[PDB]
Amino acid sequence: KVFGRCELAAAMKRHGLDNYRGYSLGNWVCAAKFESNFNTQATNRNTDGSTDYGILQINSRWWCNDGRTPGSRNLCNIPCSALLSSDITASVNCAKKIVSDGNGMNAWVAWRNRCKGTDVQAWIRGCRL
Ligand SMILES: [Cl-]
Ligand code: NA
Repeated sequence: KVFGRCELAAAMKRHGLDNYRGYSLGNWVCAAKFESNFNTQATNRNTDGSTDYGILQINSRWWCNDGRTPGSRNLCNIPCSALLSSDITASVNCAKKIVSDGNGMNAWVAWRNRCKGTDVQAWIRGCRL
C-alpha cells in the first residue's frame, strides 16, 4: 500500500509514534517519505547481503528474519515479510525498539541526512489529526 502523507501521519499517531522517545510526528513521516516514499512494499538490498523492508526500511541484519542474511539477528522477532503489510503495526512496533536502541532516529540514514535539523512540522501541516 502507498500511503498518503496525512493518512500515514494519522496511522502513526494512532500507533503511539507522536513524540515517542521525544520525536515529533513530523520526524516519522519525513523518515517514511525518504526511506520508502510511503510504500509499505519497498525493499532494498544492501552490499553486506542484508535487505531493508517496508515503510521504514528496517534492516534484516539485526531486526527481522528473512532467511537469507547469515549470522543476522532478529531483534524484533518477526519475519521481514510482516514489515511489508498494508497494516503498519509490525513496522511501528519494531521501529519503537530501534529508536530506543541508543542512537535515536540516527539509525535511519535518510532521516539523518534529509530530515534532521529541518522543519519537520511541515510534514503534518494541513492534516486533520
Ligand atoms: Cl534521542
Ligand atoms: Na535477521
